Amino acid sequence: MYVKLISSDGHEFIVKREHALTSGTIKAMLSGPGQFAENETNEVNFREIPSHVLSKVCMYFTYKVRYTNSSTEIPEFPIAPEIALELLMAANFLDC
Amino acid sequence: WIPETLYNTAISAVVDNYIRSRRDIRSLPENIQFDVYYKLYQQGRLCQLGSEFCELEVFAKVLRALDKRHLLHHCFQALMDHGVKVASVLAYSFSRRCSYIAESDAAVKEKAIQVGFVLGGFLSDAGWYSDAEKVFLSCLQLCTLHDEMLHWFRAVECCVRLLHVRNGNCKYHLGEETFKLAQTYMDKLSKHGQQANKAALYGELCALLFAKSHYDEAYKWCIEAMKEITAGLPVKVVVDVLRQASKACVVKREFKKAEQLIKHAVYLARDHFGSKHPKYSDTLLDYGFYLLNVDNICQSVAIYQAALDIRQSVFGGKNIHVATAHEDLAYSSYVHQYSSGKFDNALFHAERAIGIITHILPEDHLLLASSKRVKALILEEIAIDCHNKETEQRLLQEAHDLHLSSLQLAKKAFGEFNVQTAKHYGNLGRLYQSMRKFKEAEEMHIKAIQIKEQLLGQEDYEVALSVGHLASLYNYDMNQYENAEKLYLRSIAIGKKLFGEGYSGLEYDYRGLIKLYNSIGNYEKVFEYHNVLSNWNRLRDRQYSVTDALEDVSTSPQSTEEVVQSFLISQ
Amino acid sequence: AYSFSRRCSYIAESDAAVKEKAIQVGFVLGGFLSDAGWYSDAEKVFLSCLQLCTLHDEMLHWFRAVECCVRLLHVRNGNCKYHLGEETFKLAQTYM
Amino acid sequence: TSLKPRVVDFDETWNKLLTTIKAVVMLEYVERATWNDRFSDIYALCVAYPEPLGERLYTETKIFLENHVRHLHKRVLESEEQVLVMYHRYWEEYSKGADYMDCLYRYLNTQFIKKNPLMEIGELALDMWRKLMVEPLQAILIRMLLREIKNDRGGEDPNQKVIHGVINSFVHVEQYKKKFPLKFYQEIFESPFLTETGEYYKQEASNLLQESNCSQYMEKVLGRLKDEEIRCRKYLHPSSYTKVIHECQQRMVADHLQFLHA
Amino acid sequence: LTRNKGPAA
Amino acid sequence: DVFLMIRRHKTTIFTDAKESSTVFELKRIVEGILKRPPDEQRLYKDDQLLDDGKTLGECGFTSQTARPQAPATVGLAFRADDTFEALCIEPFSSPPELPDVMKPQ
Repeated sequence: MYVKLISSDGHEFIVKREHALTSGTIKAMLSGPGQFAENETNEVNFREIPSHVLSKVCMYFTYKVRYTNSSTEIPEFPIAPEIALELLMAANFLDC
Repeated sequence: WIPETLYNTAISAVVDNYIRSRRDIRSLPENIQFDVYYKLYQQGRLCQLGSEFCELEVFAKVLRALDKRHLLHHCFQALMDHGVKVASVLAYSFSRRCSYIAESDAAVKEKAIQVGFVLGGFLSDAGWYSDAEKVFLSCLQLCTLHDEMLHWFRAVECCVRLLHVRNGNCKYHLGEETFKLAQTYMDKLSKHGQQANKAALYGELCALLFAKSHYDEAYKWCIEAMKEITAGLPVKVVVDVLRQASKACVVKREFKKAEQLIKHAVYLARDHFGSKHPKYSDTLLDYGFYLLNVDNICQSVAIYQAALDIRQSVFGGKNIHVATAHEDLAYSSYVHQYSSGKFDNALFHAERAIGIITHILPEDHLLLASSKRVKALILEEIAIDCHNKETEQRLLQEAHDLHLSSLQLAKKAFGEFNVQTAKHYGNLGRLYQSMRKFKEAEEMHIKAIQIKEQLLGQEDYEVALSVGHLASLYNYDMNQYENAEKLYLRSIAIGKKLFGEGYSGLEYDYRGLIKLYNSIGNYEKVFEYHNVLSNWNRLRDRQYSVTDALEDVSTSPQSTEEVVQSFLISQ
Repeated sequence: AYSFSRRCSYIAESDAAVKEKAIQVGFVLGGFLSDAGWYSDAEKVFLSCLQLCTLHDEMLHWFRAVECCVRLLHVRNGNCKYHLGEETFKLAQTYM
Repeated sequence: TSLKPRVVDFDETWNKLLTTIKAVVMLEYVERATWNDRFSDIYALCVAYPEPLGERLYTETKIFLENHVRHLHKRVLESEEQVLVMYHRYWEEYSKGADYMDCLYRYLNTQFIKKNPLMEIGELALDMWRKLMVEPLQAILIRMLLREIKNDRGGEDPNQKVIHGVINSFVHVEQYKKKFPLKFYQEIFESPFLTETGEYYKQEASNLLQESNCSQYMEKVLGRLKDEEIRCRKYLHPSSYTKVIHECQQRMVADHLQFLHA
Repeated sequence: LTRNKGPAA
Repeated sequence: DVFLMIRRHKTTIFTDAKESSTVFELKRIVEGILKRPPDEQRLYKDDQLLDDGKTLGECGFTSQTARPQAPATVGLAFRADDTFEALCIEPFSSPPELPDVMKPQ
């Protein structure tokens, strides 16, 4: 129920599996030979995405999962001006 | 509410610091750059978007997004309404890079042509034919230098498009030499042991000769185009050839043969392109043309309005394609509501077309003349249906100015002995009949009848309309009954031969004939024509039960090979 | 208005000095947009200034909040939003 | 590095990709780290500078799939009289490989194939199986498939999964044919099968009346129809539940309609 | 309605 | 409902918990993830240790500063031979510092 989203710098963002399957690309990575990791958590390697971008991606995962189908007003995801360019390419690549 | 996508959130956050990332957006993947620029358009930042779409470095990476191309056709339109001359700037930039690249190897020049082909195709799709012609001229200049087979193939592929952009801009005199040059390259390519599919070129020549009112030559070249349709042709080319051949068959009085052609063209357009595509809109527009010329006007408005709604949603506002849809729907609503007098909607569409065309096209353009003539026709019937004589003398004077402008444009371009100037003379005759200038109306109608009989046989739709106009002038106003009798009889003969007994103008012809025989003393003929008119009205009421024209095509009616072969074996 | 409303949220959690600088910028911009007549586009700026004014309990932040509610009452009278104006006045009376 | 459009050489990247693509289509063990790196390789190819190598990668994947399915076609024709079992064994592996390669080519599907006559890589592999394995085996495979289901009607007990796996392989190919998913299946196998099961219940129907009387005729009708119902649950597609159970009535009950009136 | 309609666009 | 990031060196745990939940429940979560008993873990918030009996809201984790879109960092250490190392939360990679457009040349 937990997946270890290893970044390019070696950071290991252990996020819940339901959270990470928000993105289509991580769902595809965890389908097929990528789900053969028997050691509890499925380690997903992200040799292109840096730690400061993958951290914000994981925060988006736990934000969208929590704020899904909620009748209350939903705040926008806070994306820093200096990180928006790098997060944009990671949002396309991850299909999240 | 559902959370906003991280893609859309990051797009919103990369637009906001736009100056801090203006040079970095151009290094994004080609499907993110267009999304960022579409967010610039959506946010209203048209001024920041114009400075980016005016660069061929940036616009080339935008033209390669084909799913979200209908979005771009809106954005690129908004800038051209914003005042940013994006089309002319892009054409000038492409011409400059072609001038700088002409002294280089053929491998790099071919890539500049392929960038040129997509850009020119976009500018001709968007309706900027005056600016797409510069791009295609640059591509032709690039292809002219090297004489290998690939360069000749690219040159004929750019001359089948240069002919299209010189037809939407009404430059048929240049279109003839463009087709001559394309034929020269085709002959040279055939002399080198290779054959090029000459379907698109012949279809464009059919469109040129039909627009030039050469319906015999247009029919011959559309037959020659349909002979060249194969299975490997692109759907765009097959649709264009089917559409132009349908128009040629309609204007050559082949309504039974044009029906299958245009229905299959509409089916192909709705199948491949979809229900909200500009090519589907073009097919709908010419389907409405076919339906309007087969006395099916009651649903023709339902087809132009469908065609206009597709064009007005994809091409935004002040576009020539929206203007063409307006001036076509204005004429259909003029005809569909001719017996009702509710030309407020028809006039609204007619003045909207001129409002678009005068903004984007010069005052000396043929495509403005057709819009002016439709509004002039609508102003005629509004003037004769109002009550104030000041309005009756102002609207008719405006119609006179519009018809004189249209006549001088058509005479400058087409000439004096053509069909468009002949029907302009017929419209002048109608207007002068409305203006109580009966002698000059008779002269104009005689000129129109002479020109149309010289060219369009003797039992054609257009000469029937002109004969009916002259005969109504003689009968109702000039009181030359013995002259109007033969013209009513000829009009009835033509209307019954072509459209059967359901023709809409048969009502006006029968009413004029009834008054004609009533004012001369043939009263038993007057009674028999009353019962003939009653039978006609009953038949038209029976014929009113026709389903909508967008359901006649159904799903998968035929295929391309069957329809083409049927047309070919049907002479 | 959208740029200011998005940019204020990223520093609403920052120190009080940058919050006061953003409040001054928002006052200037909202005053300009109210003078020009873009009341619907000045309501966003004044609302964002209000969220900047309602995170710290202090005298000057109460002053800024009541000024925000006075100016936000003006952009809701000019936009003919009278069913929000009474609520804004009640909130202003609460802060006063 | 970074997720930026960078100039890449398609040759070595495609070779590295092709190693794992072969390792996953025919279901070998490929390392999870390597599998996750192949997604980065796909992305780098799809957004490569200055031109996106999406069309080149798509054409090379199509060429590889054509070559692989042709290799499997020759290898399944080589095993004479074992065509059906070998075809099913390779079809299971190829279906799993096509699904996993659809997972691997998710960026090509979403950003190139849908953007630009083109089929998704997962549904291109099934199309190559249809028109390069099933279509060449349109005769040999259907002969063994129809002659063997008739054999077990007499009392034979063949392998269950090979018969159902091959029959279901006609529908599994047509996942992407959302317009008519059952069009191919009802023509490749069912319309030959309905005729074959009609013959088996017409040739034997006369033999059934030859040695049986009227009183026991009614009871033995339900005995044979139950067996066809069991085979319908077992061998046939779920969408063919009603067609075969209704065709046998027109070939056996209607054949002896006057006899059943009594 | 003494006349017919107009020829073409 | 409070959202945290347990930041044992390079690892980062994006778990969710309630304010009424105790610190020992959070240690049980880390046990369920890192397979380490709660006695082996020592949680640190802003270089301040968290008592086991204290609730999450007691230690300063409210639903206003640890929202899902910006969770609150919670340090953690593992016992090494009957000892406890200090918190070693390694920083994330520094983003490319976009220059100010109004900085003079």
